[PDB]
Amino acid sequence: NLPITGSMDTAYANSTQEETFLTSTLCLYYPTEAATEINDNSWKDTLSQLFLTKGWPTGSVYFKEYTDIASFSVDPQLYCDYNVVLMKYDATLQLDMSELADLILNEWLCNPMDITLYYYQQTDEANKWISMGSSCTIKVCPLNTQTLGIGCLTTDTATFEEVATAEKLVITDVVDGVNHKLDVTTATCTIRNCKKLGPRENVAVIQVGGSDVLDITADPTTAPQTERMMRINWKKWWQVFYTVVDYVNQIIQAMSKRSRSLNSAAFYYRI
Amino acid sequence: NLPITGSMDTAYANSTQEETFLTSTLCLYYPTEAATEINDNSWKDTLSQLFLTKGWPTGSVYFKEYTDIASFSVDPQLYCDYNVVLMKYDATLQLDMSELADLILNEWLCNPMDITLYYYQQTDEANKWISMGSSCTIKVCPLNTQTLGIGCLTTDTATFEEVATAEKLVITDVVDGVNHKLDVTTATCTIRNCKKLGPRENVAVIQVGGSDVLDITADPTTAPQTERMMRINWKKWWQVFYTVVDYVNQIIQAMSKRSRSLNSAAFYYRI
Amino acid sequence: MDVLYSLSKTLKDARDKIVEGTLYSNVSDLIQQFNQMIITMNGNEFQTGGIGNLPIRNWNFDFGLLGTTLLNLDANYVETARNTIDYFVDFVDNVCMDEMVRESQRNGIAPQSDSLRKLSGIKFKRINFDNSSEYIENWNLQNRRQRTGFTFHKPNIFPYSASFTLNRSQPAHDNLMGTMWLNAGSEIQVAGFDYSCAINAPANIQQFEHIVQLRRVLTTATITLLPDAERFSFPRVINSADGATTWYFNPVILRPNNVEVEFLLNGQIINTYQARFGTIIARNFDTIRLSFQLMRPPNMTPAVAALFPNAQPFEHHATVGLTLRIESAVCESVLADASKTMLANVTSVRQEYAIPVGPVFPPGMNWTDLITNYSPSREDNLQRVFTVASIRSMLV
Amino acid sequence: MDVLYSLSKTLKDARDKIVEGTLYSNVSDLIQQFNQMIITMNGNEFQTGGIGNLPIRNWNFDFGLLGTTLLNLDANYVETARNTIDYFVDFVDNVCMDEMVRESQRNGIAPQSDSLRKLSGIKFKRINFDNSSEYIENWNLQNRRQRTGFTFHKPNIFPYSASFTLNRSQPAHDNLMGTMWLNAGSEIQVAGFDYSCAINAPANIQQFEHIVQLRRVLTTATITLLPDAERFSFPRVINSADGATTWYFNPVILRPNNVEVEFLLNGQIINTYQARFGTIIARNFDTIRLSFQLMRPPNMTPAVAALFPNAQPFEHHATVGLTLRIESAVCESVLADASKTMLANVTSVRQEYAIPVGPVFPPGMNWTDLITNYSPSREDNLQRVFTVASIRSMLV
Ligand SMILES: *[C@@H]1O[C@H](CO)[C@@H](O)[C@H](O)[C@H]1NC(C)=O
Ligand SMILES: *[C@@H]1O[C@H](CO)[C@@H](O)[C@H](O)[C@H]1NC(C)=O
Ligand SMILES: [Ca+2]
Ligand SMILES: [Ca+2]
Ligand SMILES: [Ca+2]
Ligand SMILES: [Ca+2]
Ligand SMILES: [Ca+2]
Ligand SMILES: [Ca+2]
Ligand SMILES: [Ca+2]
Ligand SMILES: [Ca+2]
Ligand SMILES: [Cl-]
Ligand SMILES: [Cl-]
Ligand SMILES: [Zn+2]
Ligand SMILES: [Zn+2]
Ligand SMILES: [Zn+2]
Repeated sequence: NLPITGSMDTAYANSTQEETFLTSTLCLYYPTEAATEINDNSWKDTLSQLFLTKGWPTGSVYFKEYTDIASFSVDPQLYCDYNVVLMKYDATLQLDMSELADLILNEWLCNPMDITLYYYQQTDEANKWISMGSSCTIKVCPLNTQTLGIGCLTTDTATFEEVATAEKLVITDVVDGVNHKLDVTTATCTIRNCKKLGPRENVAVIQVGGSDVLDITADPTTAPQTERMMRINWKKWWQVFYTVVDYVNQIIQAMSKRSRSLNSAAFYYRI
Repeated sequence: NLPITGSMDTAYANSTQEETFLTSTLCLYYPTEAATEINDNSWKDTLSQLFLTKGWPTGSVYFKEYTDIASFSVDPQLYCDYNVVLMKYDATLQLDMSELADLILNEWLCNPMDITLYYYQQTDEANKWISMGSSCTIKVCPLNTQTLGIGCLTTDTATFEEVATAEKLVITDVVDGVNHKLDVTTATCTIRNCKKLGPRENVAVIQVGGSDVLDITADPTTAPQTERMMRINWKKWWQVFYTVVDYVNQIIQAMSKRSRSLNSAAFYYRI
Repeated sequence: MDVLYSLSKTLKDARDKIVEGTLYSNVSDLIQQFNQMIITMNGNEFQTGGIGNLPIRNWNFDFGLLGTTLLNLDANYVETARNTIDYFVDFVDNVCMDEMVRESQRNGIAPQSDSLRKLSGIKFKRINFDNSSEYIENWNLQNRRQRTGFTFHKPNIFPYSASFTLNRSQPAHDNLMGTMWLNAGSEIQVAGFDYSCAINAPANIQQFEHIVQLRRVLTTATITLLPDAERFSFPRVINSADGATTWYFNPVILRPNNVEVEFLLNGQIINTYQARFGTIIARNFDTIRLSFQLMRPPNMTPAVAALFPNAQPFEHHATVGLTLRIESAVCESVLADASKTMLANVTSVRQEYAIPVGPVFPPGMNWTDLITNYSPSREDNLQRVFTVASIRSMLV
Repeated sequence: MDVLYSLSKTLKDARDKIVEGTLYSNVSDLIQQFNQMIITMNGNEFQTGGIGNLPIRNWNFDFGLLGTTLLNLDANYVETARNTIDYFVDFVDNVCMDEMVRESQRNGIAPQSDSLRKLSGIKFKRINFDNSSEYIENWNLQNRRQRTGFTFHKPNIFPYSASFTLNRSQPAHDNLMGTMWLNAGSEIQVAGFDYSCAINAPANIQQFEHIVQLRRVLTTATITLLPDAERFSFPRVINSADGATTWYFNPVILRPNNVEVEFLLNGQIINTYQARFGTIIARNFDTIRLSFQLMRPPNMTPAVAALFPNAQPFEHHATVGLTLRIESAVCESVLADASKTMLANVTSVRQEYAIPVGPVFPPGMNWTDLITNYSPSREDNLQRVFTVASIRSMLV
């Protein structure tokens, strides 16, 4: 990172939309019920051809399917330079979808949490505990200066304070500056101590139906809707995919390249 | 591609090896027999830890296995920023080794061929016909200026001249400027008209045992033996992998970033 | 130059003082000087023009002297004087125009037109008399190698530059820290912006700095400093540094903290003002250092607390601005300013006659280029042409 | 300068001609000039300043006239003359040193030291006599705005620059095409290299161009042009343009083909030379354009054909050179050159007394920096100091 000095009189460059479409890949994530309702084995090819009419080279648009929000939330792997997630809305899963957004609309620096040997605390507002798995039942027992417990007994997991049960993904926020004993089903869950670094620009979430319920910030005083959180009313999935294809330029405009230097192990779909 | 003007007094920058390892990744390709002889369920983990001792962050080094040279030759996909292919030497498969090395050590620009409809010719020495698949059997009938076969009959494919039989990968080099009728088992193998652009500087091939027999150029008068074509003697695979890990600095030194822009979106790892 | 100025001054005094009914005692010395000018100029041939579209003109001087026996001037005397005055004024105007359109690199201070070079001879020094104007006074001081001085109201010392620097930036341009400025004429508006409002700053303080180097040393400068930069206090879409994209700026203005304006000469602090606004004096300086701070308000009302969240998105971007305006100054070199018209005169004369671009000044006499690369040769040529322009302004 | 030069010339003539036993007829005019100098200088107080470590020196002149009335000069005459000449030579050397170490951004052609400013008065004009040296002759021509000419052997016209341009390149640096050059003093060595040896060129010909823009116009220049550039004909490891990495150069020299040397003035072709080597004449130019070609040999013996394969790897890289040496030339401005000592004298005087860096010259009188930005102010100051140095060298 170095200072960047620019003149306010500099001329605008031509549109780079065509160049980025030519030299980037687009990943579309949709629920399996979308494929069920569409009921066509060539719809991938049709959407690819329509995107080609929009400008994307053949094969640059990758279509990925997930069973549901809960299953998709188990360590989601986003591959393309631009990722669009068509997330179905359910009034009963308002938190879960929000959690999913909070995991894919932001960059996270995570480290392992071996709770059996250590008692953990959250140092600042950015620190959270992200637990992912098939079944994540997390119980919390805040401790005292002698590491014994407040309203809870370290030995008796029954007296612990229940913060999650049977979850595929949960973001846990406890009071900062307090050590907690954690009881999680490590067999079917992995919990990580994570710091949110900032927005993840290459991931957009389009909520299919419902209202604005997403809250990607644990702070109760803020519920900010970034440009990457879209919401469309729907009755047919073909219309949903057609509006995604037609306004692809608008969707990408709301997104930017990731720009983060990572250290993790995830595959990517790049050109 | 703009001219680069430089001064012969510019101070050298420090070593970029550390940051390169922190920001790149290494794909090591080995045969199945390597894992068979090693006979350990976590040799990948210990190799990764040794690489970390050598500098590469955890999850950066990828290990890919192939049955043998012939199977690996069928459309090999190279993912990491740096690729090292451990190719075992078989005295009876010299041409197959040369063909694999030619395919993965060089950059090729390929287009499809319709051998059923149109005749084909090779424009220049950089033009070849690469055919790959489960089984490639290619026969060639050179034509004269009246599109009549020479020593072969266009109608009768038995009179054709056999240049490949049951091959999984073969590079066909016919006389340039002559149109040929091609009989290829298109039901089990695809032939593509390709042009050699230049070297693939991110792929090194380590020939395990044997002598220098690789020939990545169709010219009889050249057997380059570039710096990316190493050869080692072996009795045990663990020693081979230890040599690879210890001298990974030299191996990466012999390789450079790909530097070629691809118009095709494929799957890669990039940190 | 001194001879040309003396010709112009004699002609101006003749126009002003040779009037009907005035006592000859009011003009006796002036009439003597005028007759001396006639005597010196008589029998001399001059040629002006021949450059650009300025026409070639030939000047012959064969004139009779003015009378000296009158008690009060009458109409006949005034008309007789006015014929010669008109011819001489036309000659002086043409000489000034011919000199204003020429330039040299090595010896740009010396006369360029053949007419002025001829007038620089010894025999013409008889015409020389009172040199009282500021520009001719400075010309004579420079020729004697004495200290020179020009007073400028709102000196045009800063070349136009509307730029910015981003000390913290991302491709999406949503968490930006930096400073944007306009330097124009005698005005410097600077504004340091933090999108995060220095929430993550060490002491909840963000330090902003702006160094402006003056191409000439300014002395006895009166400056007005104000704590806001209105130019950068409204929302705007700004191009990127490379021009590839554009970003959004949505200022919310907070008072600047720990304001410190330093006026430096050769890197040494000559003047310093901390948390001082209004009129200040910079006695001698060539560089200005404006260092200010954005301090996060420790206590916020619910609306203010709503403006600035703990993390992104940052929709309201904290901004602290400074405005610096040099109202008057003194410089040893010639500069364009708001009150004078020498730059306008020289540019007008060059434009009207389509003078081809010379090897010294920028095309079209553009001031931003001239002051950006204000080299000693350019200073010499500019002083020469400005003095000629003032001499011409005495008459035309 | 003319008075100082005349003092130095009179002293040098006195030292050379006032010798024991010589006829007075051999020195009569010299004795008259020397007595005129004594009379003019008598009673005048001079001070050479204390700039840097140069000592403050005070000079008083009270000397008797050199005698007449000798048929042949005797030992007493020569002793008295030697005493007076020694004092005068010390004074002149100190004045020259004091002038050599000073500079001004504006009016840098005028005298800077107080002693030379005093010598520029009218009363000392009597000392002035024969001005025959090249530097004083050109000084007088410059004073009168006449054409100036300095003849240089191996003129120091090209600032040091060892650079390269890669027209075709890639991160591996195994297939490169471009040019590398050294421009130093009066020498230009250039070499166009192709790693592919123009295997894929339109006609197996690769065109290389090198443009050297001289910062001063050279006239009547004799230039040796040689086919090969020995500086770029051996294996090298060369840093990348940004310094990130180093690439390998392994030249195999082919003769340059279709050599074309154009000497240009103001973008106009003054001289052209095709396939010409040896001595050539560039009569008036300020730019040099060398256009050469690498032509792939149509016929290659087996050893040659082994070095240039159809495709990569290219282990032997085909290079075509060109050497261009300006043996002598004429320039209207002062320049350093192999034969003269003006730059060396000025630099030595500045270094000896630890003169602080001024606002005109680069630190240490670095010639590369001086001639890279050879501005008119720099030209005036450099001509002044070089003329003073040449005056001093007549005696010291
Ligand atoms: C940009 O667009 C303009 C207008 O169509 C065109 O003339 C120009 O070539 C384009 N490219 C660049 C690099 O300006
Ligand atoms: C480069 O190496 C030098 C010497 O080892 C060291 O002082 C310096 O900090 C390093 N980094 C840079 C950016 O120069
Ligand atoms: Ca959940
Ligand atoms: Ca409890
Ligand atoms: Ca917390
Ligand atoms: Ca919230
Ligand atoms: Ca094969
Ligand atoms: Ca046959
Ligand atoms: Ca062929
Ligand atoms: Ca070969
Ligand atoms: Cl005003
Ligand atoms: Cl020599
Ligand atoms: Zn920017
Ligand atoms: Zn010599
Ligand atoms: Zn390079």
